[PDB]
Amino acid sequence: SNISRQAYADMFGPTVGDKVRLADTELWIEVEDDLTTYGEEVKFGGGKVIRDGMGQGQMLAADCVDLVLTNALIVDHWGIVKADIGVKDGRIFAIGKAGNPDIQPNVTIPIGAATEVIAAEGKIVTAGGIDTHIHWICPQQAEEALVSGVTTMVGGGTGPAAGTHATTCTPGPWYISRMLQAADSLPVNIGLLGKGNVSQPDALREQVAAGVIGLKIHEDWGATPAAIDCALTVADEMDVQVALHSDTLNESGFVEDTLAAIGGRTIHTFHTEGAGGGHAPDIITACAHPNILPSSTNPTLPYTLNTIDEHLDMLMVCHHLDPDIAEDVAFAESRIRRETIAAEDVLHDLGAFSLTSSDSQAMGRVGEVILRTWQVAHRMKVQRGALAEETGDNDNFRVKRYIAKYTINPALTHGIAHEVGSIEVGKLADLVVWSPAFFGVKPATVIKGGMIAIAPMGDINASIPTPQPVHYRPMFGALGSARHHCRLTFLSQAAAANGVAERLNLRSAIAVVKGCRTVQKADMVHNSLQPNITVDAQTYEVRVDGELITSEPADVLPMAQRYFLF
Amino acid sequence: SNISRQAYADMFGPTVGDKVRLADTELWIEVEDDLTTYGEEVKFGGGKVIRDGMGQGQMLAADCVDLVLTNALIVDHWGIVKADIGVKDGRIFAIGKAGNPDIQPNVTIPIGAATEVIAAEGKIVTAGGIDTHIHWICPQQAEEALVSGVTTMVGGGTGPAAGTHATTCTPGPWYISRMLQAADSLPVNIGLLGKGNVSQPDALREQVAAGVIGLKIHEDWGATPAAIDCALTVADEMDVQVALHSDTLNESGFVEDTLAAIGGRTIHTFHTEGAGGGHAPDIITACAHPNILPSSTNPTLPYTLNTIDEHLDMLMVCHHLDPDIAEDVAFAESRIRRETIAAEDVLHDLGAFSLTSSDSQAMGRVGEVILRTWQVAHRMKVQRGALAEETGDNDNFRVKRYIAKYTINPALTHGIAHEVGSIEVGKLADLVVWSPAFFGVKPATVIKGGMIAIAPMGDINASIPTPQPVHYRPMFGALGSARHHCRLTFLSQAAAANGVAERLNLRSAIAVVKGCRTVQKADMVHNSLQPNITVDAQTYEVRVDGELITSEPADVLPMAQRYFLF
Amino acid sequence: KGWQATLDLRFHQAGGKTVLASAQHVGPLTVQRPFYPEEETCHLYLLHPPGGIVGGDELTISAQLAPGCHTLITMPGASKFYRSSGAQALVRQQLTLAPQATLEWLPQDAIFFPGANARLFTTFHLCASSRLLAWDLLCLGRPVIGETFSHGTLSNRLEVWVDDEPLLVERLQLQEGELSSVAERPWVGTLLCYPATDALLDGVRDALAPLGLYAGASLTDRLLTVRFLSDDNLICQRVMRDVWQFLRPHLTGKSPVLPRIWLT
Amino acid sequence: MELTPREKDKLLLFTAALVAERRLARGLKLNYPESVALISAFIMEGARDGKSVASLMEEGRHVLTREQVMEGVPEMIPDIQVEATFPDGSKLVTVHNPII
Amino acid sequence: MELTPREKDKLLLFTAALVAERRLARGLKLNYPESVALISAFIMEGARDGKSVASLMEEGRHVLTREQVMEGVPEMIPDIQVEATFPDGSKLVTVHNPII
Amino acid sequence: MELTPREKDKLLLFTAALVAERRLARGLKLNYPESVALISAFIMEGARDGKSVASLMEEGRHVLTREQVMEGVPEMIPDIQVEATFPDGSKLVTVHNPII
Amino acid sequence: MIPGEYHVKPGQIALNTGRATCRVVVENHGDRPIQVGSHYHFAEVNPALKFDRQQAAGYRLNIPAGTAVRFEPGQKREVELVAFAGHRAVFGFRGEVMGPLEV
Amino acid sequence: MIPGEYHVKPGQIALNTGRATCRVVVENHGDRPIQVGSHYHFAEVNPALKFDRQQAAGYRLNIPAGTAVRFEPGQKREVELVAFAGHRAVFGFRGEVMGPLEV
Repeated sequence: SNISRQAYADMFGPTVGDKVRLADTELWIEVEDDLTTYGEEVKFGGGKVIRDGMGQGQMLAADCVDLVLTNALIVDHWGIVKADIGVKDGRIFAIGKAGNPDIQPNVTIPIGAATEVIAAEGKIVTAGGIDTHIHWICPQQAEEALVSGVTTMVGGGTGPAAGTHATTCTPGPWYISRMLQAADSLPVNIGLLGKGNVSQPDALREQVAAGVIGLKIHEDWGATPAAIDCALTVADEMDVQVALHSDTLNESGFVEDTLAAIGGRTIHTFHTEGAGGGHAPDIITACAHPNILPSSTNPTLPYTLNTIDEHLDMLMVCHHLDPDIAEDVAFAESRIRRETIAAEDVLHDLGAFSLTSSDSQAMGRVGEVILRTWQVAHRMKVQRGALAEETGDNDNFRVKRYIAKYTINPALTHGIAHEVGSIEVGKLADLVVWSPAFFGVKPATVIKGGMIAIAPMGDINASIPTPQPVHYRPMFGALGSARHHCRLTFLSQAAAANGVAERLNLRSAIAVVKGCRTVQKADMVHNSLQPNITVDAQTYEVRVDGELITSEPADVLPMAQRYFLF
Repeated sequence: SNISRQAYADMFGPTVGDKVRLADTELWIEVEDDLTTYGEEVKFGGGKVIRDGMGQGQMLAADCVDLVLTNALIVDHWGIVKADIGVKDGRIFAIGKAGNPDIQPNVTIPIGAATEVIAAEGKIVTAGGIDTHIHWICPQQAEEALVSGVTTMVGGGTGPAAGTHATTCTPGPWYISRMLQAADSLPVNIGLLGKGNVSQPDALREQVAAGVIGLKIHEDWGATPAAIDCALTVADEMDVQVALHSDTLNESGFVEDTLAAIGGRTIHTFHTEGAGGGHAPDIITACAHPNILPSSTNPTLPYTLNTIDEHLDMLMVCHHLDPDIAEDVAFAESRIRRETIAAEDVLHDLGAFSLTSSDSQAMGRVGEVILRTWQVAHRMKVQRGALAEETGDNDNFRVKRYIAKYTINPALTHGIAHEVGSIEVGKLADLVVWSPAFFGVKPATVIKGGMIAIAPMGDINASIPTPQPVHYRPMFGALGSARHHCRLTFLSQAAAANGVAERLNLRSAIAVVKGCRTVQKADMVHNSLQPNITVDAQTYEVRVDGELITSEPADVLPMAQRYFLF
Repeated sequence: KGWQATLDLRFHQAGGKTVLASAQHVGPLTVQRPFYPEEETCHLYLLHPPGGIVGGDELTISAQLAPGCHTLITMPGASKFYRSSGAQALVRQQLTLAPQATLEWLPQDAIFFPGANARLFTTFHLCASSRLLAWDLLCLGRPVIGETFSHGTLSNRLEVWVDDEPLLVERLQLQEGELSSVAERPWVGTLLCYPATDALLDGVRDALAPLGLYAGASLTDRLLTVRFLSDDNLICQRVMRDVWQFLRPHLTGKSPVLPRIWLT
Repeated sequence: MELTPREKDKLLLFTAALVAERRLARGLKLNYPESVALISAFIMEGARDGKSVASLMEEGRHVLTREQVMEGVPEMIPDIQVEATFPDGSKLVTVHNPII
Repeated sequence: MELTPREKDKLLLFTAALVAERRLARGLKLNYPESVALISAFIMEGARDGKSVASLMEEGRHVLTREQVMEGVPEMIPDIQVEATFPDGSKLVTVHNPII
Repeated sequence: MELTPREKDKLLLFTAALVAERRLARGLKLNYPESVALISAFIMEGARDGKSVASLMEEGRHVLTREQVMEGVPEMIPDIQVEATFPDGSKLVTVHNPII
Repeated sequence: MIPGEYHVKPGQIALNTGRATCRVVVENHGDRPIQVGSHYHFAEVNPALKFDRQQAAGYRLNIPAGTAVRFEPGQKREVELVAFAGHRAVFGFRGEVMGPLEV
Repeated sequence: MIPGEYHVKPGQIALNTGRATCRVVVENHGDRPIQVGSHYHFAEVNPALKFDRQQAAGYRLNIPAGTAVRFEPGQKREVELVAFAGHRAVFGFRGEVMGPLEV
């Protein structure tokens, strides 16, 4: 038999060669590979394939996957394929064709009695986003990020305190323990960042042994070269990531002194885009070093007409600079220039910037990491056109590069890439299912460790789940023991050795961080560029290979007003 | 160097001699003492004092406080000072100057790596209010009171049952255990009150061993002299407080018979203001006895034009008197007179009344204990002028007297003054941070056990915490194990000896009540007056020292309509 | 092209004190909130979130004072003019005073790096009864290190109009190459005070003594104008502050207390 | 704003009363929740205006007539209690037989 | 609709501003929460219309005058921040001294 | 009122539709959530009036035209389901291609 | 501009390529229509359907997966059958085989 | 009636009374302004700033706490320094002392 390709796309989603436009953007992904056999696809509902003896096998529970996402359009840093996903014991068991091996030709995902089916026909399944710059100001962020498609959050804070309002530092073993205990109530994987602005190594060692997976160096606590050196030495000893938010006052020296203090050791630098500060625009040059992992907060992504006008009050509130105090406005001269903001988007496009963090509720929006990343991708597609290394009339390479900015690169940076980060065998089943019309804006489902954590539910009293009002609600994947079993808490190796998990009675599963101290710029996926970038502090003319870098501000953006009520 | 006092007040808050007006009232507090050194104050945010090697020391986590409230304006029964507050291990470690002892002259609160900073510049920090008359009708009260600034709630109930709607009694060991288990889910310190209206001591002993910290004698269960005597004997044996709501029917006798049945033993009497009842107005005379601790519910505080008109239906609903039943309205003759209501405010001003409870959701509002106390203080300041023992042109003495009414005096009454009640070393870090424009109405933060419990948060998706809509949300101090570690459950000595905590698997910390049976009227702070008060049952002319006591009803009140939407 | 920045401020009397009625801005020019260190004087700080002014940037500040309004306008830091790539920076300040209005335009010095192609135009429109007390200070180069503004173009134009009549037109134009007007003095300072008398002129001349013979004060049509060239950055600012402190009580009847943004 | 939970509950009541008053303007006969919400919001707005508790108790009985509500609704509403923030603090207003 | 939690919060703000604008139409003097809600909703509606952030910053100071709000309210509102979805994404609008 | 949770959800939908209809009155082009809320509340109010389910299905396709909503919105809304309390209990109304 | 729109290149998709194929004629002798899914073992369909069931052993309907063909009462429909794949072991349906199809 | 308003009595607040005091002249040789906080050890400031650093050892800026002085490029600013207190041990900054200032 044979059917029209349009009918096949309607029934099972796009196959090889079909192009899907992401939500109201100019990015057209193309299905590179199909891992199924035509005419043997598994589909659920009524008299369809997935039934007893037809699509569901006779194997026992240990021989079949616990969950199967059917006919998914997997978009990931390793490719854009069409396949089914089999999840077993809360982890991704296999990627390929699902069904009953008894009567189907090539089945690698055996569907049995113990299998629950999630229909992903005509839907895009991506890995859960990872947010590595999160201010733990309120627990309501955890839900919000989860609605946005972010499943792992790495950051510090103790609540709406003065320190948390400015820095992502959970200071002290007591507050680290309290935040670790509170993390059990949030339906997201959580990693804690300590306070690294200390010249005494013993305090940093105590913080790391308390359970933080990384040390944060921030200007507000003092980003002096001595503190940077001490934190880097402690991290080298204890194998944790170091995040640097270098001082914008030039108090202890210029950016050259900070780079010398780093001394070629791996460090994850925020605000590398030079969106205001004493080190701007020279800090952008830091993206050319192999040991520097450059991130970028979302508020300056992408370049828009309204970007500059909102920066001053945001900075003043974030850094506790009261406009009512005359001496405070002396710090309002943030040295923010539109040239660096325009260059940041192009640097993201070229792969010079490897990460897209949030800096949530402190110069950054927690729920707009994926959204603003795809807005930047759309803007770069509109302005610079197709990339040099694109095959065919599709944006597959650019989509892979940008989806790696918030899925796998943050995972590699903080040493959690062995558990989460991408859709691979053995990874935690942190999946986000989008409808293509709502990709990057509003997911159709967020699967957290094999269970649906949050989903758009309609009226509870309705005879079906669809009727209005439809809004996002936490499902059984975010309830007590079920939430504890379907989430991860990341700890340092010393914390796992010290038995912190049982001392605090952490109900959630424990994952140990490893590999932070060896990741380089080359290890970043699709963002390993180390350009010969030059910038003039007088003209702010950012150049790579002698060519100007510029971007025009966006007047209208996709995924902004078509989807959100307010 | 030298700066203008106005600039110093703007930067660090008021210093010695400056006057701060409480929220839209006529009360002006004055900073009596300053515990800091001029020019060495610690401030956070940007390039400021609290940084590595400048305000933050090199000491280990065991040698520095976990949290520091900086430049706080501490208002408490022991004074109105300006100082920093250092909290360690969830308890107040010190009050004084904070900073780095290495480079600062006189530091008693060492700030180190393990220290989280809360900026209280230009803010008033008070002890968490204590509510000793709470009907546990719904758990939503616990948040509401926490929003109002009350951190400790002492009361009884089993939910919206007929008994709870009228009395604060948790009947029986089964319901006591269930309420103790449910208390772990509420972000407030909780003490339970049993049912004392029993002539058999064994039942009362069983209730006390179940875990209640006090016995409640109420008319609706029968406030007969036999029950009062039995409950007082049991409490004397077992060292628990007795709360009395004397019978308003004169069924077993007049107020003289009740006082004789008490027999000089310590008792905490509700409705002593005579806001309706058979014992009114004679029950007011009970404020003259050393063993009587007189409380007062908020609805009759202060005297207003609308106070009387709302009393009848409130009383009938509270006491389960159905207006649809003809025989029920025979109890509508509450014998409420405006003379006693007017005299209650003046008795509070003179210190004759020591406590201001709530009687929540049964003739009383849970969220308006602090607010109505300060409204009464403002009314007395407006009518009676400055107090006799006021020093300077401030209201410091009156402010201390009225803040002792809901912070320390309730703590002493129920024997929990060794853990909570005031801002002192060793106390639980139950702090409320107000902005002066919102003092007594809407806190800027509620710190519960060294961790922020509830706070006003704006948009979660916002780039900063301030943007609208701002409303109160529970922070990490009210999440699972973090909530359990940052709250106290009070139990009787017998309950602690019996191992009730481990039998019920109480996850929260356990505090044992002591000192209930020895507190007298003299032990009350700033409210130890025992006036030679006389009242005539015919003319209702309340007199102290032969002088008339009267008050005029308030047509308009502060902290009422300027702040609340509805 | 160029990064256009425009700010328009309208002040008026309200509640017995001067208030910022309107602050309409586009681009990188912002005004957050006036301060009131004194009774009714409106202390205002114009923020320039970008530190320097690169070539091609066009700043346009406009101020309008209502009758009976007293304001003190300051910047919280010097204005840096970076080396230009070929495009010139246009700074255009236009200030209008109603009758009885008082204005203290006290900006920080403008530091011109070598090779900075810039053009400044500050004009004051006054009535007969208006009161003005302003200065304009330029630092040509970086004298402490040795840079002496070898190249670049500068055009500093300053005008004063009283009832639609040009009372003073001070022009300082520097061409690329050596500079003869400055005469090895990279600090060019100008002081303006519209209501002035001969006693004020004598007091100012007394205050200009530590600055030497390069400081000259002239009173024409009641307007006192002080022009000076210096090369120390410490005598210059001290003299400017001293002259302002001497003129403040005689013009606005206020204490000479410095604005808090100057850090004492 | 710093909306307390009680203010959020009052906002919910306000929304319900908006529904009720729009339906009343449409000419429908209000049911039990619509009538309760309409009367409660009338009392709340009157209190915000500055009326006394006694005046509001008197006035709340003339908001909805017997012919403006569904049959049996007036007997399902013996009284309506509502807390409202009068200029002198929060007070309870009880309207007895609000529909006659 | 697929309403995210932020959209629900903004709906709560919209309801509060509905209350505020009805009370303003009644002729009352708005208190602190009413004024804040009214100004924030004005900014949000202007952003939905398509105005720029700078234009909204300028325009938000002319929504409520000093005589339209209770005494002391203007000093209790030094500034109002609000996140609004402009055609170019979500942006922060800060209105300084919104009541003069 | 004794508001059940479903009634609170319907109140949230009503508030969203209030936003949508105010924006439509302003002359804007509604987006996806605004259009969905407006059509759903139209169906709910029609059901409260007393119309039949079939009549509401017919009438729900003539609330918003293609020129009243943003480009691409009509294809983003293949159908709208909503539960509404007709005089004969709660029923599900499905409007197919509500924008044409 | 349609959000999330497809751009499917024109053509046909050949289903179940390289598998044994057959044609059968089915008569529905029941009083109600009978719907048979794509992957149902056609030899174990409703006994009301009448055809050579020996030939249909080990075969399913050669139709796109997830679809079902409908046999109206009193009709006669010619359908295409495709052989099973994989282990060729059938379990369930009427329980007429309950094991491998061959040996 | 301003809610939560201050009534600050007029006067001056003397800062860092009874401490060793000095005056220095700082020249900013960098191309960008340098902001130095009140409690920063002035002997360990940005090397672009030029002054007698031997004289400034053990001193901080004599300015109100939480403020910072700004040195514009190519300028020359006279600033007031006040000696450290307490144990007089400095840790951090550039790590040029890392211990007590005396002995």
